[PDB]
Amino acid sequence: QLTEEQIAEFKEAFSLFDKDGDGTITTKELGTVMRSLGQNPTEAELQDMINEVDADGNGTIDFPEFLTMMARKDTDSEEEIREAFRVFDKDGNGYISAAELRHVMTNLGEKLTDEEVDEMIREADIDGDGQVNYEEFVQMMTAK
Ligand SMILES: CC[C@]1(O)C[C@@H]2CN(CCc3c([nH]c4ccccc34)[C@@](C(=O)OC)(c3cc4c(cc3OC)N(C)[C@@H]3[C@]45CCN4CC=C[C@@](CC)(C[C@@]36OC(=O)N(CCCl)C6=O)[C@H]45)C2)C1
Ligand SMILES: [Ca+2]
Ligand SMILES: [Ca+2]
Ligand SMILES: [Ca+2]
Ligand SMILES: [Ca+2]
Repeated sequence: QLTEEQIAEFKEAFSLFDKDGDGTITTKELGTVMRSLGQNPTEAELQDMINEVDADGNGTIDFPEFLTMMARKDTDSEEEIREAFRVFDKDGNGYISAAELRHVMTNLGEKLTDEEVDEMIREADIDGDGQVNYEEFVQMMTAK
């Protein structure tokens, strides 16, 4: 079984995509999340993304399909991660600061405590400057 904290983290993640809270993720919803991350997918591209994990074949992503999508770098290519790094690196100085990380996560719909932002940074920060450079960001986004 999961812990409830695990389930909660999964629900939070899902909630970021399922904006209207009807329990499914549409191409519309997937598209607004991808765009928020600096991408510009086509309707057809979004539908393909959904198709890959659409096990019940209803055209949208439900919770369990979302979990499988989560567990599975075609998406998360270099283009996509550079675009995402840009979103996070708000002043364009080449480093994601704690302030920038927190801000952006909040913008995306995630609400992080100071401890969580701290930990996120610390677990990503290889060279110990308290900031996340591009290569660190890559590892952080493709972790697990
Ligand atoms: C390079 C472009 C990119 O879109 C960038 C992200 C990942 N991916 C694929 C999309 C994605 C994100 N979240 C998902 C959940 C399920 C399926 C796909 C996704 C995606 C997103 O947009 O969230 C809505 C994402 C995923 C992760 C993320 C941040 C993040 O952006 C907000 N982390 C800090 C990780 C993580 C990335 C690494 N990891 C693999 C396994 C689990 C988690 C998923 C919950 C754990 C993570 O760690 C963590 O503490 N949290 C919560 C605090 Cl934020 C996380 O979300 C994800 C967007 C590539
Ligand atoms: Ca929905
Ligand atoms: Ca489905
Ligand atoms: Ca910066
Ligand atoms: Ca660093």
